[PDB]
Amino acid sequence: NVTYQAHHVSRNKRGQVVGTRGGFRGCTIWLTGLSGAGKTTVSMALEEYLVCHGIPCYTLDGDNIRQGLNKNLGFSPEDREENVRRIAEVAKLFADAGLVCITSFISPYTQDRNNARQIHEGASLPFFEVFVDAPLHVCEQRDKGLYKKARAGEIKGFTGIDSEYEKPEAPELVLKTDSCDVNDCVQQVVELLNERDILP
Amino acid sequence: VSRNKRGQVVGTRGGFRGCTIWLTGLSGAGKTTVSMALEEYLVCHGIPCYTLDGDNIRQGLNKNLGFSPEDREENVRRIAEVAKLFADAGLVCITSFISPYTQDRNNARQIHEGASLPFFEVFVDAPLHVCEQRDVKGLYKKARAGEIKGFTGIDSEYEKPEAPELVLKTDSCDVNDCVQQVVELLNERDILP
Ligand SMILES: Nc1ncnc2c1ncn2[C@@H]1O[C@H](COP(=O)(O)OS(=O)(=O)O)[C@@H](O)[C@H]1O
Ligand SMILES: Nc1ncnc2c1ncn2[C@@H]1O[C@H](COP(=O)(O)OS(=O)(=O)O)[C@@H](O)[C@H]1O
Ligand SMILES: Nc1ncnc2c1ncn2[C@@H]1O[C@H](COP(=O)(O)OS(=O)(=O)O)[C@@H](O)[C@H]1O
Ligand SMILES: Nc1ncnc2c1ncn2[C@@H]1O[C@H](COP(=O)(O)OS(=O)(=O)O)[C@@H](O)[C@H]1O
Ligand SMILES: [Mg+2]
Repeated sequence: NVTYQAHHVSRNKRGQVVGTRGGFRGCTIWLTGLSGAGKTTVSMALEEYLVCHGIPCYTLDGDNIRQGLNKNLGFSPEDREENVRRIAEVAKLFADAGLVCITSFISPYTQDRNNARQIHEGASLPFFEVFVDAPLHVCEQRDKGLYKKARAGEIKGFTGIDSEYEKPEAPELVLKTDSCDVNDCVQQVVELLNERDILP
Repeated sequence: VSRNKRGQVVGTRGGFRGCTIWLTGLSGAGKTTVSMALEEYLVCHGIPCYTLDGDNIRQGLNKNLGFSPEDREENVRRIAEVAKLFADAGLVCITSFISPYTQDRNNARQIHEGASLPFFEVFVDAPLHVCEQRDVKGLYKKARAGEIKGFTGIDSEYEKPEAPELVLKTDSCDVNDCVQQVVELLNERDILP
């Protein structure tokens, strides 16, 4: 017996109030990829760039989320489904609020990344899937603690070893972090945000 | 990026004002009414905010929860964690959930205060008979007809706050009277200029 309550404030007014030299630019930048591939690195520099150009944003990192909102979830397929589902719902509120939301979660199931997109596109919010792509071995020698414990059978169902990572087929962007610079990665994301009319 | 750097790019006129106004009270007490009219004020005055309403949130993030003691605990736990992210992002976050249990509201507080973010517990306080009279959604009559079990105030409990930052007597005040009480507490804590 739950029935929806409408807001009094439109997106257009929100974009007037949040962003200086306004225009509503609420969206979500969804980073996806193996552990140690470069998602958090890339998302924190993107957040830095954005704040330095007067564009309000927040970063939701799986690791951070997973000690607060999702502290009660593990790494079974079903928990990762629910991990991703909740954060898709959270990110949708941030883009609806007027902010560029940046997420950095492994998010290893295509079905779940597509659901996250539909949550946004349904609500007429732009959703940018960015594949952060570093070869497994590169991600592994970058590690500290986890890959080692996982090869020893102390972390069961670890993405890339024991559990599969499902690659996006045709994302908005692929970031080759083994051959690409941190600033260069960030610039590519900005270039995308330029065309897609988020950054002036 | 630091909170200080956020407050110079988020605000329409500078200074970090991230915080959570947390409304608690009976069904029909006036939570949604106040929060949305409060959301209207803050926006028209150049202050970015966002309302998280228990009914809307239960359509999305919290759609896999019902009204058991434990589910109400999880409902409130999740939105407290979300509200601390909006706060930390520099927005004034307005939540309006029944949040019937004092243990869970104190937990939502601790979540915030342990991140050094302001938390204002606002008791929206109309007695049951008043809320029942209004019965805006037909829920009280349905509850008393035996069509809804464990309804707050009838077959489950509401636990009143012990040290709220603000009580609003919606039975003796009008919407705007109530909105202004809120703003003046916000003025007091340098959230609103
Ligand atoms: N272009 C790049 N992008 C991201 N990380 C890089 C890059 N080049 C080198 N690195 C290194 O790779 C590591 C990236 O790890 P994280 O950002 O922590 O990965 S994450 O995907 O699990 O979030 C950092 O230690 C960083 O110094
Ligand atoms: N079994 C595991 N698989 C992958 N990551 C794990 C596992 N156990 C712990 N972790 C830690 O959790 C982080 C990833 O969490 P998420 O991005 O939240 O995962 S996701 O698959 O559900 O999206 C990793 O970077 C790693 O530090
Ligand atoms: N001062 C007041 N503040 C808020 N609501 C009031 C006030 N006076 C009367 N009301 C009325 O009481 C009803 C409260 O219902 P809701 O706002 O929907 O309450 S809620 O707590 O269940 O969210 C509304 O129809 C509202 O117009
Ligand atoms: N058994 C019930 N008790 C109270 N509210 C209910 C119940 N069933 C449906 N509702 C509806 O759901 C709303 C309560 O949602 P919340 O604010 O999210 O409650 S809370 O107790 O878990 O915080 C009420 O406004 C009412 O519309
Ligand atoms: Mg309500």
